[PDB]
Amino acid sequence: ANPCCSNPCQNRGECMSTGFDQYKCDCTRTGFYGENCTTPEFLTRIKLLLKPTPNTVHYILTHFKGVWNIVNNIPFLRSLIMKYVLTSRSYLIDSPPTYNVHYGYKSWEAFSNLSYYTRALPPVADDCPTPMGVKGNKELPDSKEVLEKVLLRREFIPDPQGSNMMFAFFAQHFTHQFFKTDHKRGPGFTRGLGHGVDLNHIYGETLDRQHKLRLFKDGKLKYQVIGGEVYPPTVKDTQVEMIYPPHIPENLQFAVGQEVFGLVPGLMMYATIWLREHQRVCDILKQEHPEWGDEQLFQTSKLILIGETIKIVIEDYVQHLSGYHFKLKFDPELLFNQQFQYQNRIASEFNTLYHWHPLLPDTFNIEDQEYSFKQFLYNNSILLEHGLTQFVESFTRQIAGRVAGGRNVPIAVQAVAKASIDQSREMKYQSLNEYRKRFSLKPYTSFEELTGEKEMAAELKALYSDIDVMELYPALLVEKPRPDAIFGETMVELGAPFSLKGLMGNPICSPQYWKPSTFGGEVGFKIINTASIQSLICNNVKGCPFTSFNVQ
Amino acid sequence: ANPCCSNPCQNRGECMSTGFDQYKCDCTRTGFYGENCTTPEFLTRIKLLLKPTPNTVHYILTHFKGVWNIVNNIPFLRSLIMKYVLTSRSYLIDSPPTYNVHYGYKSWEAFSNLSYYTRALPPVADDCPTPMGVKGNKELPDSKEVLEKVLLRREFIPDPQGSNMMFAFFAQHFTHQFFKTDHKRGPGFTRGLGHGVDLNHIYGETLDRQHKLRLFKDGKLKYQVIGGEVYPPTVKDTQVEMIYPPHIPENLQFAVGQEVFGLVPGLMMYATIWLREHQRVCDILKQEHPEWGDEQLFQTSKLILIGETIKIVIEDYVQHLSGYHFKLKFDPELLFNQQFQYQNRIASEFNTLYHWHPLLPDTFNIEDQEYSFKQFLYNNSILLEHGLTQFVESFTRQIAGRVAGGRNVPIAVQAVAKASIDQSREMKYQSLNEYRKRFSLKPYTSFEELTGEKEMAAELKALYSDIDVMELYPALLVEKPRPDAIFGETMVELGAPFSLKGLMGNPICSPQYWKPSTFGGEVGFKIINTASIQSLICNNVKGCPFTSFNVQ
Ligand code: HEM
Ligand code: HEM
Ligand SMILES: NS(=O)(=O)c1ccc(-n2nc(C(F)(F)F)cc2-c2ccc(Br)cc2)cc1
Ligand SMILES: NS(=O)(=O)c1ccc(-n2nc(C(F)(F)F)cc2-c2ccc(Br)cc2)cc1
Ligand SMILES: *[C@@H]1O[C@H](CO)[C@@H](O)[C@H](O)[C@H]1NC(C)=O
Ligand SMILES: *[C@@H]1O[C@H](CO)[C@@H](O)[C@H](O)[C@H]1NC(C)=O
Ligand SMILES: *[C@@H]1O[C@H](CO)[C@@H](O)[C@H](O)[C@H]1NC(C)=O
Ligand SMILES: *[C@@H]1O[C@H](CO)[C@@H](O)[C@H](O)[C@H]1NC(C)=O
Ligand SMILES: *[C@@H]1O[C@H](CO)[C@@H](O)[C@H](O)[C@H]1NC(C)=O
Ligand SMILES: *[C@@H]1O[C@H](CO)[C@@H](O)[C@H](O)[C@H]1NC(C)=O
Repeated sequence: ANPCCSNPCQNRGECMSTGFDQYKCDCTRTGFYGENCTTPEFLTRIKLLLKPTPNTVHYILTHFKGVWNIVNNIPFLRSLIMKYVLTSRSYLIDSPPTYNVHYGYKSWEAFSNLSYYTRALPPVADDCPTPMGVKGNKELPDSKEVLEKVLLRREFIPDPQGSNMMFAFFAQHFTHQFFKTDHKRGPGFTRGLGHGVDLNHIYGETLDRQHKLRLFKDGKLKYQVIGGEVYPPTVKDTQVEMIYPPHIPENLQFAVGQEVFGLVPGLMMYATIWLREHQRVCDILKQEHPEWGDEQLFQTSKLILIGETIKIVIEDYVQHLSGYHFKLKFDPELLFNQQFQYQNRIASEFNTLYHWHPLLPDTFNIEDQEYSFKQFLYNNSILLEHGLTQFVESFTRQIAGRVAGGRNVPIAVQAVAKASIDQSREMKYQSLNEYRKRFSLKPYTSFEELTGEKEMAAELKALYSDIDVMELYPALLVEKPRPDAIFGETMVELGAPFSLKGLMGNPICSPQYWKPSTFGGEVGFKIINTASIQSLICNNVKGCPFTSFNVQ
Repeated sequence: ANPCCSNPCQNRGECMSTGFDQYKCDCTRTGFYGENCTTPEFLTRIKLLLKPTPNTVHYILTHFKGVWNIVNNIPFLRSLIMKYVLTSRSYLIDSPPTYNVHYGYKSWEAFSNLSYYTRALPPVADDCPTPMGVKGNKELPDSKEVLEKVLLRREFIPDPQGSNMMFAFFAQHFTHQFFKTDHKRGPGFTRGLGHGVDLNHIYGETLDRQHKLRLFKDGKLKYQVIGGEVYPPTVKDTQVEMIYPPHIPENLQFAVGQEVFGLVPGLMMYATIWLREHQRVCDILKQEHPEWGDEQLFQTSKLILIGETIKIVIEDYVQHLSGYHFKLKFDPELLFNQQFQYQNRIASEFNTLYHWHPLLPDTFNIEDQEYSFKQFLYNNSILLEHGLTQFVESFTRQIAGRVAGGRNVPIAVQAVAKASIDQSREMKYQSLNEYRKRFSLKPYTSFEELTGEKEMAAELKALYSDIDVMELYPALLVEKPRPDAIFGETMVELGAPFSLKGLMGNPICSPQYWKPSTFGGEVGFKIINTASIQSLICNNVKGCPFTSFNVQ
């Protein structure tokens, strides 16, 4: 019934049910007017008729090495550039957050209840004619008819950017502090209440849990020595609850912080990395402040690490996943003179679209041995046996799958990829084009437009019929990759904005926190600003292995 | 021991313990440098040597009626002015919030734990030589040697601004959504987790409770008809827990929302006001959207009411409490082009300094009768008997005490006034001057400077000895009143900044929410912007009595 079913209002205008059969578009603060918020004000016209495509943008940004070389040299230019990528990229986020799974209208419950995931686009009214609003059939294609037909891998497709397993597992561990779906409540419900890079994954989801992992000495995190290496405390020792198969030796049962992380040795490898990083900081802090107490050292360290994390995640991770030329820069002071909300609330889309299982290899090959999913998952001795350095090295040299090519999901994790499809449907998501429009992209004219090939296109077209009924999730993995990109424009466009407001819109990035001392000193401050995944490992791993987020 | 005990760093520079015996000042982002952040950069000099005193500011603002008249006529001027009062006033707030009772250093716990009250000035290190850091004696004056000597009232002193009982009880009910100290945890701990004007006081502190008050019909709040007037549901009826003396008839036991509000008939009078306002909106919304459901009408209503509340609290409450000439204006779009954080976290100072018991009369005189505290407190039949209109009228005509004159605290509420003193001491607060400096005010040279008279000055001087050991709280009520002001500069300066970021720094005030429709329509939006305490009553109270926040 709901007259706004049909998503009438374009250009961002909010739609409203003015009488069962009627609706009105709140074109307020859009650049357009007229019943559907579509006809522009001259200024708009001028902007529009002078705006370059994310691709025409991407081209420049990925070409002209030498020039970008010159820019990367000129500091008073790199910053100008960085400042801009930052500023514009995030105008697309509604922070303060609007909407969630149960609120299609602004609502204070949608604003207060931190247990939800914000949502870039309001769900589809439960009283609509079709699940995509008005277009489509009484039902949508079947999940497996998309999962198998268009999503499951045949031959392992390698990423054309050389994303290794170091990167792959990092993107998993990292995003896993904010992504934490509270399934007991349902999809759309999170447990990463601190909506953002709160390093909760290392430090326990609470205070109570955070305490059960702390040594309460020199600001240190509890650890344990196995043969000669520091490994996380045991659930048996520090009663911090974990998730482990009812047979794991109880000596495997590592503690780490984020309760799921024990289900994959890659994760557990990274926690052991950071666990060690904390202490390492703690000591530095401890000899810069011989008079600090445990609680201070601890509280200052978590700040520093977070500081480091935002650096690596921009200077290395985004830098790699971008494949630019221009050198991205983690510099909070760049946003200081601009309007910015040092506030964030993670959406469900960001979660969904971040399901990068296509990154996953068919064998977890730790040099001089390859393991099956069945063997790698929930394994104690794998990590303990091989060693950290022999993980760092294996992973530096191991191509991970390309993401948005088509049909590259590990037949194992096909179940997950399944859920994703039929779960995002449960959460009543919107059509792939409404999202494209929403993120200032132009909707696709054909499944063929979406894919850049004919085979799948026709397979999907067969199923979905209308392009305007294609889903955000599938369309993302079976999307035409920009050049030798790991994924296409649609992925890259919805996610860039979301991934920067969670990094930058973080208290430490605030002008009130961004100063030495907040980090114990000038010292601590100059740890954040010298961070790199390269150092993270050379500082914490038995050798000082070379590493990267690229396959050498 | 802590080298930062003596609060060395001036001009905002954060102080840090660099070695037991040493410290450094983080003059970063201040206008000053040099060991203590005190010597200015030329630009600073220029600003300073060109900035007008809050008094030299106040004078203009309270004088020249005719000019201000001209201004209040010119809309393209009033706004310019309003925009300014807004912008500058709040540069003084650390949002994102830094500090709380347990954190003298930035800390992530201080940032995360929403159960705390932020704190404009960090507490005094528990290892200091004197409770005020380094100045003063092993102890401070006694509470009663201040409570009695300088704070308890003798003759009722009337406010020179004509603040009536309508205003008095409004300032109580209103601030009582944000102020809600969780004493079980201790002072410094709140229960108004939605740090701000979340109208939780009308709607229950939760979701669970909010449900136990709603009708789940037409978006309406539950009510009950007693003789002919709508009065809140009964605890017995709506199991919403309340706080009532173990003898109250169980028919008194009104529900309303904020659990304490039953302990004073004035509070209960105002809740009954709003309860009725909700419904009144709900019906308007209900015949604007004949197709809305209860949950939508309810969710849209709370937003409109909040909208109204911010209007009244600026346009009437602040407007009256200011005694300006220039017509303040609630216009969220004024901050749209300025850097602003639509985010807030209520401090403990704001709470403490807002203890305006001096406002309280010795008799709650509802025309043709006068009640004792003993009688007015927790009374059923008072309100039910007299009626709302006969409360509105009594209160419009009833002068309330002056606040910051000296010695005007009701001997009843002396206990509260006591707590305040020795509680803010518990929370380890700082000297009256550190705060004055903190809020860009010049510290006092004598108790005499503080008071503007000689009697009390010497009585306090006797006690405190050093002016620099005078406390924020007492010095606030025993402070020299600006002209015919209800309180002086110190109160007005710490609070103005705090009271605006809680109003403006609210999601609905955001450019993402500030549009029609968010409020159900242009209609709902045009309720917020036509709001007034005058209307609030004429729309909800049996007559349509004239009212104000001034004694006629
Ligand atoms: C050993 C490899 C991995 C396994 C076995 C695995 C398994 C799973 C499973 C069981 C789910 C839940 C199913 C659902 O979403 O409905 C899931 C969710 C997810 N996975 Fe993985 N995953 C792995 C690696 C990764 C990596 C490398 C990334 C990150 C780049 C990733 C990102 C996600 C995301 C974002 C979700 C949603 C998390 C949430 O709901 O909060 N996964 N994965
Ligand atoms: C009938 C008049 C009133 C009575 C009997 C009363 C009584 C009290 C009592 C019992 C307390 C708790 C003691 C403590 O703080 O440790 C208190 C706290 C407080 N009162 Fe009042 N009060 C009255 C009016 C007011 C008014 C008019 C204001 C506001 C302008 C005010 C503001 C406060 C504040 C801010 C607190 C702290 C609330 C909290 O802890 O969250 N009071 N009052
Ligand atoms: N064409 S590509 O696939 O190689 C590609 C191109 C650019 C980016 N990139 N650049 C930016 C920046 F410019 F804003 F920094 C943000 C992201 C980004 C990061 C994480 C997510 Br999730 C989504 C986007 C990523 C991939
Ligand atoms: N000299 S005075 O006592 O009469 C006096 C003068 C001005 C104000 N006033 N003006 C403003 C505004 F200008 F920003 F609107 C805010 C406050 C304000 C409101 C609440 C608290 Br709590 C503290 C300050 C209040 C009293
Ligand atoms: C909005 O879309 C509807 C489709 O039914 C159309 O009738 C209406 O005229 C459109 N308005 C504008 C401004 O595009
Ligand atoms: C959030 O909302 C859901 C649904 O109303 C509810 O079950 C849950 O209790 C809420 N969470 C909080 C913290 O109020
Ligand atoms: C776990 O690792 C051990 C030794 O590293 C291996 O024998 C075993 O097969 C692995 N677990 C599974 C389930 O394959
Ligand atoms: C800075 O202030 C502190 C206050 O404790 C004092 O010890 C120090 O001598 C001052 N230094 C200067 C240069 O004013
Ligand atoms: C806030 O801190 C206090 C003291 O550490 C603790 O009792 C309480 O659980 C904390 N609140 C939350 C929500 O963590
Ligand atoms: C409550 O009010 C009634 C009637 O207004 C009055 O007679 C009675 O004394 C009051 N209660 C107390 C405890 O004084």
